[PDB]
Amino acid sequence: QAGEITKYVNPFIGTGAIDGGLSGNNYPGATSPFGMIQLSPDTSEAPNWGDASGYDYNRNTIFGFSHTRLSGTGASDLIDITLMPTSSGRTSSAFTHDEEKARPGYYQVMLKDENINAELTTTQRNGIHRYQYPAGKDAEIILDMDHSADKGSWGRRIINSQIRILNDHAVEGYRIITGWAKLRKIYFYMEFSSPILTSTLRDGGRVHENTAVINGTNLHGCFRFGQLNGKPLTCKVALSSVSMENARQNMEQEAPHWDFDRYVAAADADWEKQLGKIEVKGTEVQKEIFYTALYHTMIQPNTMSDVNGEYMAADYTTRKVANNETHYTTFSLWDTFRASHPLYTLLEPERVTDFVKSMIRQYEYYGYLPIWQLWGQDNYCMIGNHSIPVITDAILKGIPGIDMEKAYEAVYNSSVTSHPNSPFEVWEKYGFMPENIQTQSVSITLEQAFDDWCVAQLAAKLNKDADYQRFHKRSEYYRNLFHPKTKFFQSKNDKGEWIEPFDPYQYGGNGGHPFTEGNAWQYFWYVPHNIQALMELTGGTKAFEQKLDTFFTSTYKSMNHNASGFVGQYAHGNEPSHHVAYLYNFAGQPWKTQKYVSHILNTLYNNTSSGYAGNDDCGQMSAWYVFSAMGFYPVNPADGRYIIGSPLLDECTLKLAGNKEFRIRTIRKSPEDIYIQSVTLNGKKHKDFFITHQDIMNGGTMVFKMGKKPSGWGK
Amino acid sequence: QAGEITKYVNPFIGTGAIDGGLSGNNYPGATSPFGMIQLSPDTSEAPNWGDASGYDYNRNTIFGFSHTRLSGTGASDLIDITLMPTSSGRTSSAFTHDEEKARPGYYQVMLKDENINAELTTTQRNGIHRYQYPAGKDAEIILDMDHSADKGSWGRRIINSQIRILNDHAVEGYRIITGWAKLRKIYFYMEFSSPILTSTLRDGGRVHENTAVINGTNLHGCFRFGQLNGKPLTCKVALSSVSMENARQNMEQEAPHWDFDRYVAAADADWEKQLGKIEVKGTEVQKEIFYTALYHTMIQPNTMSDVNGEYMAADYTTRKVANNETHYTTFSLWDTFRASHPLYTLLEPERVTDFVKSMIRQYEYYGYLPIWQLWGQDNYCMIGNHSIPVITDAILKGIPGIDMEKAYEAVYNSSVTSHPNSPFEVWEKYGFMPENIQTQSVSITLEQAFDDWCVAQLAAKLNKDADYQRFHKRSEYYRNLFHPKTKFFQSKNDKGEWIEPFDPYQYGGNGGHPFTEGNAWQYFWYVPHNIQALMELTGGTKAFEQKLDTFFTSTYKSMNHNASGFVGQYAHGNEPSHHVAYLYNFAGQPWKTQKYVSHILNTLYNNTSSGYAGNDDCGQMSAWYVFSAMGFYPVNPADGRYIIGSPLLDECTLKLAGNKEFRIRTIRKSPEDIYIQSVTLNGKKHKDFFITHQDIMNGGTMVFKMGKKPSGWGK
Ligand SMILES: [Ca+2]
Ligand SMILES: [Ca+2]
Repeated sequence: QAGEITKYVNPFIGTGAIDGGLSGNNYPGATSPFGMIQLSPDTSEAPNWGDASGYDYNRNTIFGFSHTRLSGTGASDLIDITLMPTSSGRTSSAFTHDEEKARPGYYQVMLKDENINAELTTTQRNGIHRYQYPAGKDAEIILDMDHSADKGSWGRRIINSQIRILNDHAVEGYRIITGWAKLRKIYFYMEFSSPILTSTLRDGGRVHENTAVINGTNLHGCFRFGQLNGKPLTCKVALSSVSMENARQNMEQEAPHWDFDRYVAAADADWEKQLGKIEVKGTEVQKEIFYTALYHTMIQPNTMSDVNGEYMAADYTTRKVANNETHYTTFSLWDTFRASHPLYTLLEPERVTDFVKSMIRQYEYYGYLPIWQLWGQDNYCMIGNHSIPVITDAILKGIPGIDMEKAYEAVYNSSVTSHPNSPFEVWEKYGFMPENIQTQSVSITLEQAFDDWCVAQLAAKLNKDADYQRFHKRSEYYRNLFHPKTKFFQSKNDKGEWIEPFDPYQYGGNGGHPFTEGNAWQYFWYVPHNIQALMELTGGTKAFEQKLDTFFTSTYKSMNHNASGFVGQYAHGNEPSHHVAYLYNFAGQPWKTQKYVSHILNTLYNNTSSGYAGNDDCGQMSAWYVFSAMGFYPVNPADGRYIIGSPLLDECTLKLAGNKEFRIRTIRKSPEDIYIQSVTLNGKKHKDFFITHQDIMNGGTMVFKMGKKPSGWGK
Repeated sequence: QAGEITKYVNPFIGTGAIDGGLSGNNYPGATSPFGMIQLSPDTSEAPNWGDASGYDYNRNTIFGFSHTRLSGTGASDLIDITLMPTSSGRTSSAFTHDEEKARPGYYQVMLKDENINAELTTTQRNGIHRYQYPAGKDAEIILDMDHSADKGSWGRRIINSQIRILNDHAVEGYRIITGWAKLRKIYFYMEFSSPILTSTLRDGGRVHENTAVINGTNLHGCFRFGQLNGKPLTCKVALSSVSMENARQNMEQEAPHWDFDRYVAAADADWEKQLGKIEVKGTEVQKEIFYTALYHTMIQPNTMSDVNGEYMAADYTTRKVANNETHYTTFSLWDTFRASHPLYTLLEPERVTDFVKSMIRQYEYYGYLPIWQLWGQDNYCMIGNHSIPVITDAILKGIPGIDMEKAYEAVYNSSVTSHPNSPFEVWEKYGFMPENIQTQSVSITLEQAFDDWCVAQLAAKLNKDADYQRFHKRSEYYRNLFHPKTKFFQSKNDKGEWIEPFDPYQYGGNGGHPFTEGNAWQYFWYVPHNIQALMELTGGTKAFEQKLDTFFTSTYKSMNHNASGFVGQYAHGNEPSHHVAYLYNFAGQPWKTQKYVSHILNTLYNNTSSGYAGNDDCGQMSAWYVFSAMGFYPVNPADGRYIIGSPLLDECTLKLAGNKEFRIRTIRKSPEDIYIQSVTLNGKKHKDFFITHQDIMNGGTMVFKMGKKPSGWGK
């Protein structure tokens, strides 16, 4: 049954916002799993934070089809190498959603101004286009090398670029550009299925007719093919971070032929194998939401090395991975360490080895592990050193092919070598970040303490007992900001005094406040490695339960743009809250976890363009759905335990390595049955409120008996 | 006799200006012939156009010793990797010229604030330092990665950089920076002869004590070695355009040992072999001026490829030359095609093969040959496509190892593929550049017509007869701007009308005027490939002679900063005039050439800091002296003829390939004997006013009979 699973993915979920609500910043264009190429229309001349992927569902004009982007980020970048079909040298066109389709590996739209049909597909490193022009009209392609994310942010400018016509069917070039990533070099090689008859190249006002090459900072091409009289024009475009030669080789290996439908079909088969890793059973809407979410987790991290292994490293030099390896980038770690990376350990252990290796390369050539990585380099966005949980998690779980001593070097040195937002001599001297020395101090203290717990766990695994003590002590530094009267984590200055005045509802931004894109209410819960300690500090399990109740019911509104989708003070759009609904289990009240998780799944996710309660954040919003719908969530994303919530779907099957399955099953009378009555794992009654990574990866079956009313299970 | 020739070089010639006069923009620090490293003190925090090499003789403060620069340019760039010795973390110091020495491959200065002695030398790709601290004082080195040319020009900013301490004796890093060259990557590897005891790294206000690495845009290091108590600190620094690994390898191969005096001695031996290629006899002052000029021609073009052959190409990718090859850059072509490159065909034919190959690489990866090349890429400074005369000249003269068909491809395509300041479809449609379509139109028309003559000559050599006609016709386009009433070359618009009003004294700049850094009086003479045509147009030899007389005696003053050193309207500081004193030969009055050449040599060159009548322009001012002092000059620098002037020196011997000499000899009673009475070449009386390249390269002897009064020779 071809398209059995892929037919459920709706790439328009998360591409817009309804009224003035919240968008995922997802894109509907074609891509391949963990690919280099995201071939998609831009509905803006210059993508910005409100439409960072390049597309907005509320818009009606397409300004070209570019080949790279981020999914669900709060800042725009990439947007490289932009083609537009036309008959009269035009650069934009109207379109309607009524004449537009999208599915895994495929996008189509009718461009209405000149009645030209556009279809897109991809391979791992190539974009394939097919354009159908009216019979009797001239066929032309415009290449725009200036089109990019907004040039008024990040000091973004094109340093240099080239367009070069090699023969009548081939064009190469490149651009070097600054932005959110400090410096990116994007090389291309392009071919046409019909010969170029005439052409024009320009750089701003400087125009050159039928000229084989141009160099500059504001380049544009127009290639004219004449009357095609019903033959569609097929275009192929390969990219590289290193060279035009590599891009050409990427095309020779992955995309040598000219059969468009064959490319489309392979892309669909590829997505069917990927999405097939979790087979689910539920309503038609739930399958659409679930498979679309699973898709969003699998469109990055992005392939960066070429088919010959070469890539631009973090010291801006050209290097090569081994034959069986792939260098990846796009690591939105402040979001993705929480759920996306745990999800990859279940579904993509072979890729996780390459992700870890890619992170370690930043250490090897830049001096510390990635904080937030984009086009092979760090941009320091957000806080923490959250490569560390990801590398730790992979090693403790036994993901194969990782050099452990080298990984520990990287992790250790990243934790003792001070760098922006990590003053480690301040850290160990005070036992916290003082707000007057390091801003975002309370968020950093909580998140960094968690990173240190991870280092400790890795030290213990390698019998490095002195290191263990050092990092274990550091992991307990959250205590130094716990205020004993108010029972919030609050900021202190270097004299050890509590900053006055303090309001736990007050949102901070990305500096000038002790919290990062949230308030003290939301950050209170961030001790994922020692919830028992946190419970004790709050005044015991009963006290901790009541504080959670206040958190989930208190509707006061002070503000920050990123935090949205509210259940009291709980904002599902920002990921400090994401683990919190699972904390009622720890308090002795699992039914409350089941209640709130079910509320969020049913109420804050949907199958319209709005889709999500905030930016998808490289699929972290989606990974939350994937996990929670299956019925468990990695509260501590480095301890290899998944905390039970409430399974949404009737059944899920995880297709694992190799010949193995983890089968999740439900006994229910209706969808109102959201409370767990009991759980069985491999025939034995299951008394804990978690399952382990080993429980899943061994293969087996887990059965949930559900009911309409709270049971008493784990109570 | 060690230092027989090197003792004559005075690196302070051209480093200053006296009253408000004119400087060469030369530098006194250490370098090697055609090297990668120019290790020299900067007397400014941020070098600008008034001190573009980094040093000014009128200054009394040193702000560090950097490792790269240009010699004699009108804009600053490079200035990379800056060390400063100190005992108390200081960044600047007073010095006096009384306690400062310099000679080929060596610089020394006493830094007076803390009484520290600095000595510098180089290899091809390494800089070697030796610092002597007072006994009883702490030894420290500051590394400054922000120090550069003025950041308010060219949009210059550091994109990213690194300092990284590898062990107690080794530091690596890099910087990526924009400027006059669009994008440069400079990687380094450094070692110390004593172990680092403590250290600090910072990025702006962010300071990290005893921390092994830092990344950012404004980086500074301080390394502390303790009390050395009389042991000098030796530092070694290698560079690369590609990687830290390559830089380290450059040090392993060229500079593995720790004997400073041995490095100094090899640098001096290397310079003695180079300067020894012309052995001269004259007064002590003339030998100082001559050998210093010869030195200035040999400090660039600069080595860019590492010892493994790797280099950054003009498409910003990493490539590799063959084993026996070297990739070079720093091609100040608008100046250097005139005399410097002709000089290299006599003295450096083996290097010229590599220069030509390096130029062709820009064509291969960027689409046309270099106009003005800097750190492996074009910056378009000035006008013309003046790689073309250089490549043409080398091929016609039979410089070996140049692929001629590939070279012709590069030359041809660079002459028909339009690009900035070369609208070739405008060129062939109008038979000139119309000022209202292309500015600097008269200068471009004259200089481009000369480039086209060169292409024609190359076409004829390869029996490409259609091409010959095309480019020969183009070479005659100077005629289309010759005004028949006024007898100047003047600007026209696209309707073919002469622009009114027109003043032949009025200087233009680099746009908005039809002349480039000069007036119509100075550009009038630029038809070096058809002086007979120019003579006819002026009204015959008598008329042409009289126009030259007016040019050399008319003292009116309107203005431009670059044009200076005046003999009437003749300005020796700018190179459009440079061939003009030799034109009296063509008019039938060689004594007048001999008079004016002798005046310029004796009056506009000197052995003080001012030194030259304008910027040295990568040794073009110096190459003029070298040629003219020997007694001939390449008026047409692609026809292989050297036009006779007046020999200044008693004797010169050119030491050629191999076992061959060209011996130039004079019969004279005193230095007042400046007029040529007769000339002998290989025993036969020499009736022409030129000698050929073959006459010189075959070896032989040329004798000038001189006298106090004009003779009648060639009259
Ligand atoms: Ca978010
Ligand atoms: Ca000049």
